[PDB]
Amino acid sequence: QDVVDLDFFTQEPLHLVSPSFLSVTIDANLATDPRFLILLGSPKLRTLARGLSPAYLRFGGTKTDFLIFDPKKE
Amino acid sequence: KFKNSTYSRSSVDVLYTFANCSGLDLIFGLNALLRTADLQWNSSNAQLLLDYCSSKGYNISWELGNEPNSFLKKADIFINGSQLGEDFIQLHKLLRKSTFKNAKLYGPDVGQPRRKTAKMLKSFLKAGGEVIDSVTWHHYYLNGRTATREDFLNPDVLDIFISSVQKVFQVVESTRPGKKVWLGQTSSAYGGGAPLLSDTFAAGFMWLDKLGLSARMGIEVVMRQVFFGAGNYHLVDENFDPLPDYWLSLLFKKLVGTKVLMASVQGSKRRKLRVYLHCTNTDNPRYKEGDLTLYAINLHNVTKYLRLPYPFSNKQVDKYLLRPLGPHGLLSKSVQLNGLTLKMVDDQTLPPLMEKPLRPGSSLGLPAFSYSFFVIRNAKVAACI
Ligand SMILES: [N-]=[N+]=NCCCCCCCCN1[C@@H]2[C@H](C(=O)O)[C@@H](O)[C@H](O)[C@@H](O)[C@@H]21
Ligand SMILES: *[C@@H]1O[C@H](CO)[C@@H](O)[C@H](O)[C@H]1NC(C)=O
Ligand SMILES: *[C@@H]1O[C@H](CO)[C@@H](O)[C@H](O)[C@H]1NC(C)=O
Ligand SMILES: *[C@@H]1O[C@H](CO)[C@@H](O)[C@H](O)[C@H]1NC(C)=O
Ligand SMILES: *[C@@H]1O[C@H](CO)[C@@H](O)[C@H](O)[C@H]1NC(C)=O
Ligand SMILES: [Cl-]
Ligand SMILES: [Cl-]
Ligand SMILES: [Cl-]
Repeated sequence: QDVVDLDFFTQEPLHLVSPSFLSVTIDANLATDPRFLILLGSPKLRTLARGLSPAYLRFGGTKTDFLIFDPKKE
Repeated sequence: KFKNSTYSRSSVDVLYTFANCSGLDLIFGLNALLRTADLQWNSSNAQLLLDYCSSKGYNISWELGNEPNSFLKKADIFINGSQLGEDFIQLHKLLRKSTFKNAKLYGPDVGQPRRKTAKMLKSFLKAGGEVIDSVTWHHYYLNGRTATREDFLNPDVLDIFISSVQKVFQVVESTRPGKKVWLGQTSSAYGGGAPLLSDTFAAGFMWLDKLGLSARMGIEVVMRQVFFGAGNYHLVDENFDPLPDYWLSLLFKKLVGTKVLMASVQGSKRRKLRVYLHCTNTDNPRYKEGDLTLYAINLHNVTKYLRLPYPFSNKQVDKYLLRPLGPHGLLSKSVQLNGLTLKMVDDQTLPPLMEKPLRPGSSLGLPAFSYSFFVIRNAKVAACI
C-alpha cells in the first residue's frame, strides 16, 4: 500500500546546471541598514556563506532602482 | 513608499569583501530609474561606480534594474521593453570600455510571466538580448501576508511553478534561442516572506521542489532570496543562526551534481511524492565518479517506502533524511539530519554532515512530511563519469 517503485532515466544528462546552480541574494535594501558594515563583516556569517561556495551573490531588490552611488560619502 | 538613498565607497567595499572572503561571485544591480529627459537611461552614476570598482580591481558582474515590469506602480515611470534593451546595449558598451572588458551582464530581472511581463520580456530580448549573458526572471509562489501552512504543503501550489518556467522558455525560444535562463531572485512568498512559515522546516518543501523542477526544466542558476536580511525567507536569521533552509541548501550543495537526470514514480501519482535525480557532486570526497544522488519529498501524511530500479536495487545507499526538531514540528526553526540536530561546531566551523548507510537492497523510507537525499554508491552510471 505504501511501497512505491521508482523509474530512472540515466542514459545521458538531460541538462547541465552551473556549479553555482544554488545561488543566493542580498536585498539592496540591506545597504540602507546603519549596521551594514557590522553585518557583512561577521565572521559567523562569512563561515555560513563559504559553505555555499561556489555561488553567485546577487545584490539587488526593489531598492536597486532607488540607490545612487555617492563617491563623497564616508 | 520608495525613496532615493545614497551609498558609499565603504558600502561597496563591505559588499565586495564579504563576497570575496566567502568565495562568492558578486552580481551588482545598477539603478535603471536614472533617466534623461527623453527617457533614455542616464548612465553617469553607473560610470562613477564602474570606474571606482575598476580602480579597486573588483571582478564584478552586472545587472540593470529590478522588476522593470513594476516601475509604473513603484515610481510612476513606464519604461517599455524595447527602451530597456537599448539601455542594456548602452551599459554593455561601458563595460567593454572598462578594465574588465569581458564582464558579464544579466537581465532584465522581470517578475514572473503575466501577460504584460511576458510582453516586456519579449521586447527586451528582441532589442537587447544580444548583450546579455543570461536571462534573469523572478518567482514567488504566494503573498507572505496571506500564505497558509496548508499552502506550503500543497502540491497544487508547488505545481504552479511549472507553468511559469514553461512560459519563460516560450518567450526565450521565440526571440533568443538557446540563451541561458536564470532565476535571478526567488523564494516562497513575497512581502518579505510568510511569518512563521518561510523561516521554518515547512519552507523546505517549496525550496527543494523549486530546485528540483528548475534543474529538470533547464534553468541553469537559481538565486535564493535571501541569504541574510530582514525578510522571513532568509537562510540565516538576524542572530547569524542558520535556519532549516540553510542546512537543506548546504546538503544540496554537497551532494547534488551538475548533470541532471530524471526520476518518476510508477502508477503515475505525480503529486505528493516528488522525486529528482542528478549525478552525485564530483567534489564530494566520499563518493566517486558514476554515483547518483536521488532527492525526494513526501507530502503524504504517512511514510512511503521507495524501491530502486534495476540495476541499482542492491547498491549501498547513503541516506540524508531531514526532520524537524520538536516541539514545533513543521514550524520548527531547527532541523535534524538522520536524528542529529544540525548546528555549528563554532563560529568558524560547520559540522560534518553524517550519512546513514542503509541495508543494501532495502526500500528507502521517507516519513510523512519530510525530504531526503539518497546517494547510490557504486552506481557506475556512464553518463556521470
Ligand atoms: N504570486 N506572485 N508573485 C507575483 C506578485 C507580485 C510580486 C509582489 C511585489 C513585490 C515583489 N518584491 C519582492 C520582494 C518581497 O516582497 O519580498 C522584495 O524584497 C524584493 O526586493 C523585490 O525585488 C520583489
Ligand atoms: C545625468 O545625471 C547627472 C547627475 O544627476 C546630470 O548632471 C547629467 O547632466 C545627466 N545627463 C544627461 C545626459 O541627462
Ligand atoms: C572574473 O571571475 C570569473 C569567475 O571566477 C572568471 O571566470 C573570470 O575569468 C574573471 N575575470 C578576470 C579578468 O579575472
Ligand atoms: C518605447 O519607449 C520609447 C521611449 O519612451 C519610445 O520612444 C518608443 O517609441 C517606445 N516603443 C514602443 C513600441 O512603444
Ligand atoms: C491522511 O491523508 C488522507 C489521504 O491519503 C486523508 O484522507 C486523511 O484525511 C489524512 N489524515 C489526516 C490526519 O490529515
Ligand atoms: Cl513593454
Ligand atoms: Cl544572442
Ligand atoms: Cl534586507
